[PDB]
Amino acid sequence: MKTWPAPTAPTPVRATVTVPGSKSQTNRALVLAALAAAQGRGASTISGALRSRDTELMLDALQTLGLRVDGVGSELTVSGRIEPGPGARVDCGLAGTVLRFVPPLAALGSVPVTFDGDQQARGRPIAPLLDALRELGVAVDGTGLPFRVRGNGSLAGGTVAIDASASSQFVSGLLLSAASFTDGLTVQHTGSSLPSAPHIAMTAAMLRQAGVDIDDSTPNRWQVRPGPVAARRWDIEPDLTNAVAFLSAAVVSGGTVRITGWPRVSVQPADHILAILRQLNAVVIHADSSLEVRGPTGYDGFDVDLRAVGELTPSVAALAALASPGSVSRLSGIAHLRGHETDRLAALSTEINRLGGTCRETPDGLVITATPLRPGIWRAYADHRMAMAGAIIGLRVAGVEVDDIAATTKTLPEFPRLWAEMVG
Ligand SMILES: C[C@](O[C@@H]1CC(C(=O)O)=C[C@@H](OP(=O)(O)O)[C@H]1O)(OP(=O)(O)O)C(=O)O
Repeated sequence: MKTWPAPTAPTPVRATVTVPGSKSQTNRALVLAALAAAQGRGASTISGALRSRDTELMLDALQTLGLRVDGVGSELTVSGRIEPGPGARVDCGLAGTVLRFVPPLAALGSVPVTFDGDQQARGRPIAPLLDALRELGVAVDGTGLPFRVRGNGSLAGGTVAIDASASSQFVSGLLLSAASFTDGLTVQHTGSSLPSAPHIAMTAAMLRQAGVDIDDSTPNRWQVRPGPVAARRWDIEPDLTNAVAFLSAAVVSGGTVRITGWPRVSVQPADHILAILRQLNAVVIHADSSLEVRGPTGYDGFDVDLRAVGELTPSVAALAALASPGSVSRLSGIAHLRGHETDRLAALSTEINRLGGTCRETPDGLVITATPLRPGIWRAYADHRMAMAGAIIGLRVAGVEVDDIAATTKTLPEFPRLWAEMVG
């Protein structure tokens, strides 16, 4: 595979960028649309849907269970029922949302369904949620990929305790299907350190938009009542995590970058995102339904807690590496990143140090000292965000090439084109 040269920016970047739909919201809409259909309420449409490897693994996942998902561009329609055929086998790829959101759904079928995924996916947390499904009535063969959900046409539900410190999607995947369990579901997260609060909140907000009743008034506890899932039309927002990679270009170059269609009120963590950018003295303005960020002429080291927004770590580490010479930056709250797509703290540390930088893994994060970097080969580890972080570095360091820019297809197949167009 040839490498991808990251274009430099010897002058301030100036651009207007459109990023496609949110991955998290798209895959939640598809699951909720499948439950509505399976319950007999009809077809649903998702407008502004992201088309990417992660959402294609989700819809093929639904098609393996018996549903029908149509559409050619960003408009997808879900219909049919759950009714897996003999030998049914879901390919999870490296998509955590499929690995975590679809086995509960599968418990509604009365046929066996295998789950499998990439070799790299078998190293990601899954056992605690499989135990929970067992405690709820479901026969499950195996405690990791590949495993089998031998459903019985329905699922009693009830109450269940789970340690979700490793991934918030253990809660989301349980909450998304709870409305079709006989008794509904009460879920209790045991212990502490529950990462990615905004994504559990995303699930709760979208469940309510589908008319489901969920009680989240007590931290670490969720109660969902059994009831209908509504057939409705979903409108998908731009992906704000991917927008941060383009915004990062304004920040490091002293430039200006605008994002079209930025939601004024979102189901995503927009508030956390804009604060972080302003921590570095970027000027952030809302204008034209677009968000404009103006980078500072320079910035120093920063301390930032990423517990609620861990998927920002690859782009924010790159920003930290490009701060003024000798700046020290500390990224915290992200031990669970040791189990993402790749172990993101080990990988970021390796690739920054390869470029002559200074990044040290900590028990919950990274400490990074800005130092002159040199050319090299930035490795992606099959991870869309490692790849974009390589692109951010390259804006300010000649000679950087990402080995596998096609890794970006997980959530942004058109990144190379969009990125060229911005820097141009
Ligand atoms: C990691 C990633 O994104 C995640 C998306 C997700 C969700 O429910 O939609 C919740 C979080 O997971 P966790 O609590 O396990 O950190 C996010 O970090 O992708 P993934 O769906 O393959 O796990 C990503 O975009 O980087």
